[PDB]
Amino acid sequence: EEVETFAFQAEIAQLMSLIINTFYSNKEIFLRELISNASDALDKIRYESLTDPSKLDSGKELKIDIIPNPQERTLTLVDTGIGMTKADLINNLGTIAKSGTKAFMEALQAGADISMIGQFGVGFYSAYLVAEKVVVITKHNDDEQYAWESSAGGSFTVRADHGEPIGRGTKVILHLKEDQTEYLEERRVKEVVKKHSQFIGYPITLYLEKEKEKYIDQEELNKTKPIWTRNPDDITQEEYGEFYKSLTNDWEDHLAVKHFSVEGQLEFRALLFIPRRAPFDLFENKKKKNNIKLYVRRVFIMDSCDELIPEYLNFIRGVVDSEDLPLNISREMLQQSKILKVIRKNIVKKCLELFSELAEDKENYKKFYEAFSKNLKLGIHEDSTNRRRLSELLRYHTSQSGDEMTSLSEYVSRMKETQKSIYYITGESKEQVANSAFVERVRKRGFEVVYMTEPIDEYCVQQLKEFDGKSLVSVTKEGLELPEDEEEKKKMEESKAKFENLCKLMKEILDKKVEKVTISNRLVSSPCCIVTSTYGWTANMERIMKAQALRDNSTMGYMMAKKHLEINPDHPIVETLRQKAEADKNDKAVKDLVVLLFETALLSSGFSLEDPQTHSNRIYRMIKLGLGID
Amino acid sequence: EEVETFAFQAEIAQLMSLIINTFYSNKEIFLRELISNASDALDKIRYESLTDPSKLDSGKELKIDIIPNPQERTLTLVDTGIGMTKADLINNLGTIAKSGTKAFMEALQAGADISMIGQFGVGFYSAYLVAEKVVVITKHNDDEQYAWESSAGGSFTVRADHGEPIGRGTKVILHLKEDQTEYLEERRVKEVVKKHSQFIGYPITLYLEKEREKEISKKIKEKYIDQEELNKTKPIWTRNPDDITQEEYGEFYKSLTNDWEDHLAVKHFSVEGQLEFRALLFIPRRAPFDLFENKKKKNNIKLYVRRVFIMDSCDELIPEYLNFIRGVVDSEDLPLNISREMLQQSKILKVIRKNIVKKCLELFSELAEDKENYKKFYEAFSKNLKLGIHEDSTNRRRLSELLRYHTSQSGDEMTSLSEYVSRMKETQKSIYYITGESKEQVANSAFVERVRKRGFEVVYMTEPIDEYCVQQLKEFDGKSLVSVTKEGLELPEDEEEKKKMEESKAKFENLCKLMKEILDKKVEKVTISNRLVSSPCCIVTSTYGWTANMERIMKAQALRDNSTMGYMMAKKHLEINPDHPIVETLRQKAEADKNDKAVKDLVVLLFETALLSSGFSLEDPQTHSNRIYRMIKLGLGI
Amino acid sequence: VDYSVWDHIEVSDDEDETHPNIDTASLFRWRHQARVERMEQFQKEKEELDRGCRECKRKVAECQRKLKELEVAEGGKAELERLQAEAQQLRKEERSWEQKLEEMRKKEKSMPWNVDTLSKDGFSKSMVNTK
Amino acid sequence: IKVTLVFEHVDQDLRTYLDKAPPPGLPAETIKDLMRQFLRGLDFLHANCIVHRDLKPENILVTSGGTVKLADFGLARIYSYQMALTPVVVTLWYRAPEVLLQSTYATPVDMWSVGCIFAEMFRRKPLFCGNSEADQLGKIFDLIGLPPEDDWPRDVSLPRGAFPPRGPRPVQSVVPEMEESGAQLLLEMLTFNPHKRISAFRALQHSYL
Ligand SMILES: Nc1ncnc2c1ncn2[C@@H]1O[C@H](COP(=O)(O)OP(=O)(O)OP(=O)(O)O)[C@@H](O)[C@H]1O
Ligand SMILES: Nc1ncnc2c1ncn2[C@@H]1O[C@H](COP(=O)(O)OP(=O)(O)OP(=O)(O)O)[C@@H](O)[C@H]1O
Ligand SMILES: [Mg+2]
Ligand SMILES: [Mg+2]
Repeated sequence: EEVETFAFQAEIAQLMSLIINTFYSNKEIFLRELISNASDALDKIRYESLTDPSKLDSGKELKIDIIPNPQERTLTLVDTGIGMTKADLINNLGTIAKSGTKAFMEALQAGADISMIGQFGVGFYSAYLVAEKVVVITKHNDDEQYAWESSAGGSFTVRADHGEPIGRGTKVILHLKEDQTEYLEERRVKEVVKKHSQFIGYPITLYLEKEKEKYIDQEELNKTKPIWTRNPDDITQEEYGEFYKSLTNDWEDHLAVKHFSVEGQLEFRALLFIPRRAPFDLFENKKKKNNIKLYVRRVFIMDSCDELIPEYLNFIRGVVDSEDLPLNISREMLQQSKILKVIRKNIVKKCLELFSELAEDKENYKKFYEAFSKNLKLGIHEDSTNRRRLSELLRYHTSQSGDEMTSLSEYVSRMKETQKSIYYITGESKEQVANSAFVERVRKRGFEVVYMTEPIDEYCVQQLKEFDGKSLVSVTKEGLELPEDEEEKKKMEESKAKFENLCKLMKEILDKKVEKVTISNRLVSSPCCIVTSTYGWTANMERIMKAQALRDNSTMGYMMAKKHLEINPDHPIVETLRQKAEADKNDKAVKDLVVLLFETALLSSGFSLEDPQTHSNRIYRMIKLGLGID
Repeated sequence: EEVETFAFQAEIAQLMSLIINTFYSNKEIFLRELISNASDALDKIRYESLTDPSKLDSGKELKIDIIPNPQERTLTLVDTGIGMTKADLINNLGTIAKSGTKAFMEALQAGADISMIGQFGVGFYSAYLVAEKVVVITKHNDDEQYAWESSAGGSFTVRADHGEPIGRGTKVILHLKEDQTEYLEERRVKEVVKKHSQFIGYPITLYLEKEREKEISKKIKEKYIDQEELNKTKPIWTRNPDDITQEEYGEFYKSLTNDWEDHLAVKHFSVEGQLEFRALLFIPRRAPFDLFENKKKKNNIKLYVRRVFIMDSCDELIPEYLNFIRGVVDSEDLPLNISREMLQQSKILKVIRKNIVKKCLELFSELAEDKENYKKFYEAFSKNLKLGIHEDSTNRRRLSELLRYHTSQSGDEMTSLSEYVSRMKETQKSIYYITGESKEQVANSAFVERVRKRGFEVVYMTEPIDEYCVQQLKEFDGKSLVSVTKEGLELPEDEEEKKKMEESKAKFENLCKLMKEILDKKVEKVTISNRLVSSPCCIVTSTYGWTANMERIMKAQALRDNSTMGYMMAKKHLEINPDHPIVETLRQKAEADKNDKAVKDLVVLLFETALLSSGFSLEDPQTHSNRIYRMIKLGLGI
Repeated sequence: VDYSVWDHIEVSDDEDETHPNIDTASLFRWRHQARVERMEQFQKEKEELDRGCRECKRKVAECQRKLKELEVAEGGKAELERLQAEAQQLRKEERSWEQKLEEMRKKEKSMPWNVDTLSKDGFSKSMVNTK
Repeated sequence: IKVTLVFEHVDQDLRTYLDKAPPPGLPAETIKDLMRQFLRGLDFLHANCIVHRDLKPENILVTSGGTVKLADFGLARIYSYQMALTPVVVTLWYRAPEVLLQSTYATPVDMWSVGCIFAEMFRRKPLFCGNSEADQLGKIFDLIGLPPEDDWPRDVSLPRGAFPPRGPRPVQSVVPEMEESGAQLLLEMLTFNPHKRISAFRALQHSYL
């Protein structure tokens, strides 16, 4: 009438060309697809034999055989599966977007322990990405042996086969294109096998014309076995080690291993491994992030750890094998990447749990920490949500410790009943800060400090603003609060007045070298010291940031913290200077001494020296005076 | 046996679901594909009307309009294109892997200047990614108005003219899914079309409910928005370079990226080979604050095909050190895959990259002529240049000529190494340089004292990255580069003065020995060098390993605690100035009593101050200052 | 052939949905909070709707018992008719609570997927290779 | 030798910026940029339904490149560590009337807060300063104008109508270097009635910025 109805059509003449040109990118995957199908058929047999064992009379062995033939430049794949009937060849094999694997699985809705892949029904045609012509020969138990021949030219032919018999299953003959002979190479084949079929449940063999140049049955082609598929409670450590070594190729086994599985809309099993040693290229900027690989039904999909895991955890090796994901028409890519983010979140949670339990094992935790603490610290810097958890894993050297590190919580347990903050000091070395004037008074007060000797600690401590309700404070910054005896406080104020004009004089001398001159009881054995304002870079931060190749120099305008000169009233030098100021505040020699003291302090306080030459020149002059040179 | 012949079959019921469910990952391609089709239809008219003006008797104006309808949860795409016949709806639109663009591909033998976008005959069905139902109403001039209709339920229908005046092109009606209402939002629409229809030859407009003041006129604003602006930026590279001027060209740049200032420099690049393409390369006048934030995905160079955005993978299109050049690469000859989200055969991009790099270097060479702006360029991106030199060994031949440094003769003016070379003394067979923390540091270093006395020019280097550059750049214009901070600084000099130095070595032979003993495990070897003038001595680096500056950088910057390398690289020696008064005295003091600890302590002092002057951090700065304080107390009588 | 089941996954730490003028260090945490609050409010709503349904269910159930008693009562049929109307109202109320619960079911169906709904901790087993 | 990078976080608090900033008359053009940096951020936040009526000057980060970054989105996820004992009691000259009225968070609430901050930026000094919420409004009203109980929100805890009416004081002349267009945008943001204010998008897209 006013409307006509038509079924959708499909121009196979071009559809086919899309399939073998635009649907795929990589071409070596043709083996993946053929092998995948082979394993499906082997599972079909297995299932069927559960109901009728006599179906195995025509073959009791399940395997896949790869036989290259350079003499013809072809590749033969022998699949010992069920095989296809004449009808199946013309109904399934020759039909686009349709597979009997799906149909078989529909039959399996009655109940089965079968895990098959192949919901698209097109993968077969990927063979024409590499091969010029494909011949499929098969023998079903309920039918005769037939040959199926096509070059993908819009048609195919079928004829009963003759000569060599097939017990069951099918053979695929790849008349490889002339420029695709690279796939006849052992190495190339093995490369692809390792790339996409390491965990195929059935044995896959590779036949090579070797010593006598005869086809040698490489049975070990995919000898690696799945572990996460097994029951965790029945798996030994020895077995985990074997897997790990096989996975990573590291002659030394893992430090720790953990199972993880989830159930529901998302379902998967995973193995994560903590290595005993860090890799020499652990932080290489361009290193392929493939420490943890993603599999679906034990088929390699991708290894993009850039999204799958946090960068600070990018050392853990492992395998994630899911049951059902929304894969693209090209199985190389997964749709809805947010899924990977979900998976990531779950991975992180379990890694942190593992670390916690590893921490319980002190003897091995210290080994872990030694090797990977940088990553934990990186996490403090990078991850704003798990920082707290990560902070429990931190370990530092402290005043009351020897060469053994201690946690912040342990520090807290040793805090004084009037102590409200965590005292610490950063620097280049343990000895450096151990001998720093900044911790001398602190030690006199019976306080413990935290020593931070890695350059990355400046980034870490930046985020560690509070721990277990306790604040943190650097002894190198202005405003260091230590126990204040009221009697002392009075004496300090008296001292401030005593050295008031002295400080003013020093400031006049070094007006453009120091922001403020004042006394402070933070010092013990030093006459003075340069401290950093709470705002801006510390001496250590400054030094480190000024060693950054890609740093923007203009950022210093927001980070050049002010310098203040601390004075220690108890030194003979300081007292002498006071007396000398009284004698003559304009005494040049005294002024020169003041400058000397400053530069000496500045340098020894860990700050950049404006001119090492000039400083040393003054020294040389003093040396000459001692020598009587001039 | 008997050979039976069969044609391939296809399970369309499943195939259709594969098209929708598995071919695409990003539903933003929804509008892209719809628009792309519209532009093809418009090109069909252009050609037909070009050769036959009467083709426009039923309409001349060519454009693409998008009208959203929230009250229905539907979208309307108005294609003023050539339209389709009943037969075309049945044959083309209703068939998978069927496209009339190939009809024009073959038909347009005369239409060599016509270029349709893509050719798969599948993309149409991607509408169902977000749409529950699609209706297409069209009227090709050679037929009447029909309404194609389907919900992708295995079939489709065609209805007769319903009276809604459409005499050209087609109306695409999109019934959106309950959960796809985000595409009814102005913002969202603009976000998508901005990334996909940016360079459509025909103008795309939106018809949006105009945000307006309440219609109480008292006040009132216009009811609807005509968003023609979507195509305000036109293709530039498509025009002839010689006919392109900055008055329009610069406007493109500021439109290319949100930057309200003209570019620093540009280079049009035309390739007429197998990989025919054109490209515009732009250099910003200022580097971005995130320039080196390599955690962020790159997007400076974007790849378009037939003026349609495909990729932005700078990782392949350009090398990292050129990751500041922004631009457009446009080719019409590329083998994109079925999703059109990725180019097949990445080897293509490898070739393209090489060609791009070549021209980038040519641009830099062109800039070198404009001293003023070159300076500006150099300063803004000197780090990138230097990174390239470090990494890209192949193009160092060109990159090294772009380097500019301050020297002992040029002072405040930064100059070229080639200029340095052109003014080298007939004995000056090598390039002398020094690295350090800052200009005034190395400018007053003891290392460059004799060098200046010999009339030689010194290249001053101050960045950490400079310290990396010298690890790769070994020679320039046939002459090697020599650091004045390393031992064995063979300056050109009078052999007789060398003899005087050997005589001095004998004079201070015992002194050096003693000092070595004093500084056992502090310095590897104590010796004499005339590179020094005002200083009594100097800590120097070996011919290999890390320099004081290099250690400063590596030990602080590296995140890897490679203590093995630190160990191996930590080398240093002590040179003595035989003419210095202190040194002269030390000799005399050693002669008087080599066991005089006070002298020994003096030597230690000198050593530690020598480390300081050479940039070596002390193992215990506190004890250094303690000694100083002791000397102070001595002078004060304390 | 249908992956629509995964078209609505909400990830609170989705680093691909950020902004130059926003500090994601706290933004991600804001998202977390919002999600939690949404789950809380949702659950409360569901529980209150279920409570109301069950209350009206019991009320009409007791009224139905009483309707039988009033029918039996010698002249209680006058009160029966009054109660029948009241019981119908109680049933209609129950129904509307159920209709609201049906809307809650719809909300569950429309609910974005997250780590608390996509899956549960089916299995976990650590092991340290000590010795 | 391998190559790897690490970057420093920016702690340049707006408050610190303002402490480092120059006297009343802070370059309007610089502020225009900072305004649109802020408002652009808001559009994102409004698109993501981000609720944070507790956002104050100190929750605004000003980077070394002049970029405004927003953080700390409401009390629900902030101050989990040591904080102020008077986060609310402190003079809330940077909180919208709607906060002072004890209602909720909205686009106008957010913008009212920063509107005063924008004026603070020009003055290098808090635009308003009252004691209680009603007193704070008593200072706010002096600039934006005040009506009786006929232009007040429904959800008001303060004695609406007990606020003696008064005129506005041309924001252009009150706030240093406040160009009239900005004075209008600000006055709109400062306007008492939240429905007479301007959205972040509208202000962002205004030619003033
Ligand atoms: N070794 C085999 N034994 C028996 N039948 C096979 C074998 N290999 C392939 N087939 C048949 O080939 C047909 C075509 O399916 P094909 O493998 O192309 O789709 P699929 O690979 O199952 O789906 P996908 O494209 O997702 O891998 C199937 O119906 C299957 O029966
Ligand atoms: N708006 C339109 N106007 C005219 N023809 C159209 C329109 N949309 C679709 N078509 C028909 O669809 C055919 C091809 O469209 P489709 O996009 O599906 O394939 P393609 O554009 O050639 O390449 P791709 O499939 O990658 O988009 C056109 O030749 C035309 O017959
Ligand atoms: Mg298959
Ligand atoms: Mg199209």
